[PDB]
Amino acid sequence: HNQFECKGCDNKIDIYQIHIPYAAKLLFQELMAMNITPRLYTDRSRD
Amino acid sequence: AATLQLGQEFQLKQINHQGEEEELIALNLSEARLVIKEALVERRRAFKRSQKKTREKELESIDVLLEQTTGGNNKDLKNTMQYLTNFSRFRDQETVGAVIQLLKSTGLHPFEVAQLGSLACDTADEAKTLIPSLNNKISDDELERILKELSNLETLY
Amino acid sequence: PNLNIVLTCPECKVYPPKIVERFSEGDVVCALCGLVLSDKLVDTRSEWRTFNPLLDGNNLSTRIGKGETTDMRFTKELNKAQGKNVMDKKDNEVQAAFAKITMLCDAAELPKIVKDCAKEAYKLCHDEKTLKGKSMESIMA
Amino acid sequence: MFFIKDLSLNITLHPSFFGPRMKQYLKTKLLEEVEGSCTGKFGYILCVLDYDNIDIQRGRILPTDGSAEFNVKYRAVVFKPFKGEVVDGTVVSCSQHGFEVQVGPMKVFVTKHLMPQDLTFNAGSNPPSYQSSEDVITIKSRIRVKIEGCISQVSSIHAIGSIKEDYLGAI
Amino acid sequence: KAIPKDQRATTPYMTKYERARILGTRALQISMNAPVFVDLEGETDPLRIAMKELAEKKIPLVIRRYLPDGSFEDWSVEELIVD
Amino acid sequence: ENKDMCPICKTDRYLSPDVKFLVNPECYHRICESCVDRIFSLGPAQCPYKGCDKILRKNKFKTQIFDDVEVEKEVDIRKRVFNVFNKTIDDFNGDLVEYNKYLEEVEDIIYKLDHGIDVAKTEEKLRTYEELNKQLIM
Amino acid sequence: GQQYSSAPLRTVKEVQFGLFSPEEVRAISVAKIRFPETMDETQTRAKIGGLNDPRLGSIDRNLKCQTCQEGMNECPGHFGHIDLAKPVFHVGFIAKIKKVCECVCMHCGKLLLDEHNELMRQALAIKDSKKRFAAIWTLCKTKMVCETDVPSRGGCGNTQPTIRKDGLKLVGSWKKPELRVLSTEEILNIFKHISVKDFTSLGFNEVFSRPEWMILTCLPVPPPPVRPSISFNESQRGEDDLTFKLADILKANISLETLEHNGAPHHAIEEAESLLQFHVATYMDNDIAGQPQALQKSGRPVKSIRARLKGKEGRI
Amino acid sequence: RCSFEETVEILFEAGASAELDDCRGVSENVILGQMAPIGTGAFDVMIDEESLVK
Ligand SMILES: [Zn+2]
Ligand SMILES: [Zn+2]
Ligand SMILES: [Zn+2]
Ligand SMILES: [Zn+2]
Ligand SMILES: [Zn+2]
Ligand SMILES: [Zn+2]
Repeated sequence: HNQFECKGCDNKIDIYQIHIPYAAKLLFQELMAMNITPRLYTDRSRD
Repeated sequence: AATLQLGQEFQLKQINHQGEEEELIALNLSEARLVIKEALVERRRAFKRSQKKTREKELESIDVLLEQTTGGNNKDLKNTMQYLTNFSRFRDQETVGAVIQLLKSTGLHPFEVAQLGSLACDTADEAKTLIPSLNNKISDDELERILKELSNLETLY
Repeated sequence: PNLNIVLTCPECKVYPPKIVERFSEGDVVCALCGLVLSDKLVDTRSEWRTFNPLLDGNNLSTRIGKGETTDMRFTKELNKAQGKNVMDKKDNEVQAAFAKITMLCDAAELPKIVKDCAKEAYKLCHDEKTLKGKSMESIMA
Repeated sequence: MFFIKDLSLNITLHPSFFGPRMKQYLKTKLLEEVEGSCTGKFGYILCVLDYDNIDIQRGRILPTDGSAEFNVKYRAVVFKPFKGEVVDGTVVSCSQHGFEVQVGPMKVFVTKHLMPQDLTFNAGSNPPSYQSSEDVITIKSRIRVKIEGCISQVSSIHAIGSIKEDYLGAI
Repeated sequence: KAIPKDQRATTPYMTKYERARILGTRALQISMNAPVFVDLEGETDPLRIAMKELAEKKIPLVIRRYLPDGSFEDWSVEELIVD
Repeated sequence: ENKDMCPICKTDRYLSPDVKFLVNPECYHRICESCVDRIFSLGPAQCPYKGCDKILRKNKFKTQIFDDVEVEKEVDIRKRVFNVFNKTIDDFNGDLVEYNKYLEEVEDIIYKLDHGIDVAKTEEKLRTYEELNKQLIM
Repeated sequence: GQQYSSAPLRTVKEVQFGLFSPEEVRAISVAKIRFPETMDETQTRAKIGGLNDPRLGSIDRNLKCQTCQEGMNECPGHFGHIDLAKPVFHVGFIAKIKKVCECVCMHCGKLLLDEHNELMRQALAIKDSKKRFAAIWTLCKTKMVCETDVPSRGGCGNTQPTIRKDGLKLVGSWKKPELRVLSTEEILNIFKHISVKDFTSLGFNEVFSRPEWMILTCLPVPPPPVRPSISFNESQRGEDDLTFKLADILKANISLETLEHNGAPHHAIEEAESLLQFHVATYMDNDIAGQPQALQKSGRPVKSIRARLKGKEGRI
Repeated sequence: RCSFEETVEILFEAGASAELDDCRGVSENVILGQMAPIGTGAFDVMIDEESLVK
């Protein structure tokens, strides 16, 4: 029905889509299982 | 809610595409019809330019002539024109200029004067109950006067 | 609540899925119009390569033994901690009963099939009301 | 509310549309997608003002597929609902939970519990109408509804109204 | 931030990478039914047509050379000296 | 009082009394903030102040420094009737007898309103208010 | 071949690495995972609220993964959690926390020395965070007494003990000699009393890393898309090693809660606390030196996440 | 740095010290699975609408 959410940060509008390999997703999920946050940002905040 | 605190894109501070600062543009259901019906005319001139090389019947007929212009994917705008026209009592942009002159004379917020011009009320308590933001920001006698001049500006078309 | 994925051909839609599964190509395809139904097929043989529900059930457990580089004091403290939590479950009788039954069957030179059938029978009986005792020797024999 | 806001949209074009007249195509697409549709951030987009002075900026080529991406900045007339906003509308569909008021392009719903006690539901009439102690709420009847809450989902916006408070109900 | 034309101090010659990506993207567009600007001599392969357009500088592209400081330049493939 | 200010929140002194206690002019009953806000927020209904049945309306509240309901009602009705009568035939010429007699009539009207009598003379005083308003419009 | 999405497609640019806060772990997770069992009691479906319930991801294609719906070839996975009743330490941070214990007071929670010292003034001018923490650690590790008055300042004065690492624990030595073992709750409290300038002077960023976050309180549970179980011949079902480790964490946590609810033998509480600390420590890194090695029932060591990220031909 | 040898230690120190990555390195763009600034991908290709009318 074209619906999205992100749990724990109150977002239902700004959702980005990215194409990453499945092994990289395994790495990110293992880091999240290891109490490490691999936060991904499509914009450059440091500039 | 309705406490003069809208969203981020609906804040009092707006920015145009040139980079300058502009106040939020709030429209009541009077000139809001003349602006859509207005721009659709120049849109029809733009559609007939590249082609080279009683109150309800005219409304629906013009909405058909403009429906032929568009690709048949925006009929909710025409039904919105029937909604506004069925709920509009104003006409001619000159009188609308007078209405803005009466709304800006009190020094209120654009959303507040939009809710003032968009609602048909007879007493001040009606305007204070339908508009929760206006209850002490302006005198009641002045609102009744505005409703009197507006009552003289409305005419059955 | 539902959660049952059923593959159908939207072009054929004439019969329940009478499909064929191509494992070499990793797809599943309708055997009529030839249209593929799914790509990237998973395997069950490949995940099994690295590796008992009938008796142990869904219970999980892990051993703690000594390490390559460790102290003998920590090995005893971890085993004594499990010795205090061993009362949380009444499954100590199944491992000891299967151990003694294992010793008797290994002493009688009976095949493993009779051992598994006897263990399955003792698991069916276990601790019911109609047993009401017998001092663990008669239920084993 | 009927507001006017400058919106920006990224238009994707197929490599077959790279003729000299492509700008026109842009505007064409810029109409077909924007007018009539809806967004959860700016509300129901009604019209698009300023069709001649449409900025095109510069088109960029994304890697694969070879399609062209454009960033267009324009001025448009949109409609955005708000919570606790007195509006007017006409009923379309009727239900035992309440009648569905039609306010412009938005179909607001009014819960039966959010109605006064004298307003009762009547199914024996054709169409089923809500009869009160003085007013009869039918399909073609005009009702002033005070919107209590609004939902801003992507490309879909629904709101909930009420008429229990004073100075409300049928027009 | 877009260096002007009078301050473009990069090499005017088209490199092998620029020629490669121009022929690859141009050939990919030609494969996707793009308006061809050169009359064909009977070719069927898209890469040969792309090289035919590069031989006459009829490719409608411009290169955005990124500088290490974050800036860039716009060198059109028509003004770039090939080979 | 410190023991009655809301039938649900009658003793909020040890709960840090940071909320006010509004009083509706059609009930004369103390209700704390978190209660009355839900009252007129869910609809204009009556407050359960000791089984009160008079309907509590939305907004139209007031702050009270407490001068007893009798004197507060007498000063509210006193000011309202004083504004209805306005200054008609008061300082028109400088007379002292007829002026004091008319003031005696007004104060007797306010007295009949604060006492109510038998709900018969007060209605005639309301018709007198409509007549005086009609005279002020002209 | 995946299903189309209406979200805007962009590339991945900046990547930020930070610690997982327990509140954010509870805000990301969807299930609590209380039953150490794998599947349901009926030997089918899932346990519903256990180690691998439909609230996480699923495999076998046929299952739909309740909370994403769609399929396994689309399901990214879903996260559970584990709310512990006793805070535990993380292996890869045991040293760092210890260094923090040698850089801050153990009572008033203020940095040792002060900005009036010249060596501290010289060390604070360094722009590199790791070098700042290194030098500041070299200074603060020597002074073992907070002070109330320093000539040209916070109070306290309580003699700062000597923190030594022993058996995944930290023992504090007071000379005054009174030696007491520093518990996780005490260290976490002292970390809760750390001012902004203190930990930001050590190399922490408020929005990303916190010394309180370094101590593990709630544990994320990865979905089966990370640890895919197998059901071979419907009677030979194999579960991954991380699943067994989660079962151990659940048994040790429920055991510790049961022992801490009714009565307090004081010794079984420490045995169950060291047991849970051992299950979490071996869950994060099984190949820890100076500690026993957890072995599976088949005869092989337990495969941890660190083993998946350390050896060759792994994930990198 | 983590790709070469000691992966877990580098990652743990990174998350501990709140480290930020610029993500223009070779291995970084490889891991994320998109174009890197090397050779052909070290420049972007654009289109000039003023050149189509030529
Ligand atoms: Zn249901
Ligand atoms: Zn088929
Ligand atoms: Zn109360
Ligand atoms: Zn009352
Ligand atoms: Zn899922
Ligand atoms: Zn101290």
